[PDB]
Amino acid sequence: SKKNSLALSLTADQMVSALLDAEPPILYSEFSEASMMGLLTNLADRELVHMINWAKRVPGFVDLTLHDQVHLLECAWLEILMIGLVWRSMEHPGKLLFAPNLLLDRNQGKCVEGMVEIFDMLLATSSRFRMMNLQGEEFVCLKSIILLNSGVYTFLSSTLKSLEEKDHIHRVLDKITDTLIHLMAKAGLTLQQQHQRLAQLLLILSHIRHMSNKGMEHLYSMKCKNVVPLYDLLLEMLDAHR
Amino acid sequence: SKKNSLALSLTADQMVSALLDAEPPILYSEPFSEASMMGLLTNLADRELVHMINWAKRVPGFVDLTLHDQVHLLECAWLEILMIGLVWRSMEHPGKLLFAPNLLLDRNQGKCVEGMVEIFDMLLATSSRFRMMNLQGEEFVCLKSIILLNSGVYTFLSSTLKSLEEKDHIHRVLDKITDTLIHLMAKAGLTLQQQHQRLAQLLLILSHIRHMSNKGMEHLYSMKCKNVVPLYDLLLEMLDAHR
Amino acid sequence: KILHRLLQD
Amino acid sequence: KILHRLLQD
Ligand SMILES: Oc1ccc(-c2cc3ccc(O)cc3s2)cc1
Ligand SMILES: Oc1ccc(-c2cc3ccc(O)cc3s2)cc1
Repeated sequence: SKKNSLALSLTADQMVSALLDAEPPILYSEFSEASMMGLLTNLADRELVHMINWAKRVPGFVDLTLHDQVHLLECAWLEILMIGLVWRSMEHPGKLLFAPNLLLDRNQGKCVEGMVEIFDMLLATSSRFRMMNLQGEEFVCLKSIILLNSGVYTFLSSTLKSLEEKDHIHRVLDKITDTLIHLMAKAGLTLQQQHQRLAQLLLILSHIRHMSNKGMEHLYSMKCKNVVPLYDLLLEMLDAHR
Repeated sequence: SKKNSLALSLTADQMVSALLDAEPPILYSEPFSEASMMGLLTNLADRELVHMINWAKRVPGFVDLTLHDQVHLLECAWLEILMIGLVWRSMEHPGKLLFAPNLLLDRNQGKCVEGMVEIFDMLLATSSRFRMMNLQGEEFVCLKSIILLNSGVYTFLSSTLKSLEEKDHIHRVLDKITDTLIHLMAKAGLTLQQQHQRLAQLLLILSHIRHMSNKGMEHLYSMKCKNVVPLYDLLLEMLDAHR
Repeated sequence: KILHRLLQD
Repeated sequence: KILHRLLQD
């Protein structure tokens, strides 16, 4: 067995500092059904590359086996892009800020077959985050919780090594929870309030998972209708689900 | 605006008793061929749906909603609810899925249905994670009701003032449940840090149940398109709510 | 509609 | 593949 990962000795404040540091770079984008899909998909493929390096700076992720690291990114990439999107869109009611220079209107989603429903969930997520007054330090905790949590129950391997990996992942997850709570107490929330907000933020992860499962479905269809000439890294990730 | 629902007045112990008391009746199922197995699980599901409508009505706060929102919440959460009961029931049957006391299926029996094995394996994995945490029945019941109120809460078909009123009410019941989970845990002797950690550990499993439910809906849809699923009206009805 | 019936009765 | 190279890079 491996000796304890250094990521489990970080304090609440150090965990926060490490996730803020690891933020990926802000990107700018480069409408017909094909044209709009072109811009989002092109943005997604570029974001995926920086996502590989953000992942490597999340405490505990590099301790896993390459294979497990692959599995975790394969299961969560869409939710990762989706949560950053909802974040970026919080202060733009009715719109989805794919990028600083690419703010789409809810109706513009109707330009793509099956997209409006996706936009609507996306916008709703976004309003719920506005209502909670989601902070960025909270947001980084949640995007990292999505990286470690989504593929943890699907390793499909029952080896001592697998138990060891999952146990490591649940311990980093517990460090993040602790960080979430510390941010909240530092902001003066009552004990009851802190437990209430932690649940409120974690239940939104089920909605995000959901948006991600419908987005993969839709992404797959778009690939089968040849509406978008998908690039390698993005195509690669899509195959992991189908 | 309505006066505050009585459901927000309950103490932690009172919520628990209300959720235990509301549990639906235990049911029994009625080799296997693709069509024969799907027949058993689908027949169990439609009968369980009927009792889920009555369990829902006794979950505190649910009857306060408009009927239309009550329909939305059941449509969105029905499969997750059946799935979480299943995982609960199977916690003490490693490698197997106890669809009912008289219907314990082996993981390999899932291979008899096209695509089911993958579903079974996630169901089984969830089942082991609950054994690993020593999930309690009082915690289980709180999670099943969090599912019923949370899963459809961000897709209400409206932006009216009334919808803000409903959503705010659903979040307050959800906050009572959270408080109830925390109180079971403190009463059990966990430290404060242990309590915050277990709450997250259980709520994160809800993302996995949502996922199992989205693939099961797809799988159930496919089966309906290949003419394997018997014509069960309540089950059929609920299925179309997702398509 | 069945759902609707059962919820009102 | 690409995921692999990028993960080891
Ligand atoms: O930063 C981001 C960039 C793109 C997205 C996407 C949504 C979506 C929804 C449907 C689909 O077929 C493809 C995509 S990509 C999300 C976040
Ligand atoms: O208590 C329970 C009863 C039935 C089930 C089912 C799972 C499933 C998974 C896939 C599918 O096409 C149909 C079903 S029914 C689940 C729980």
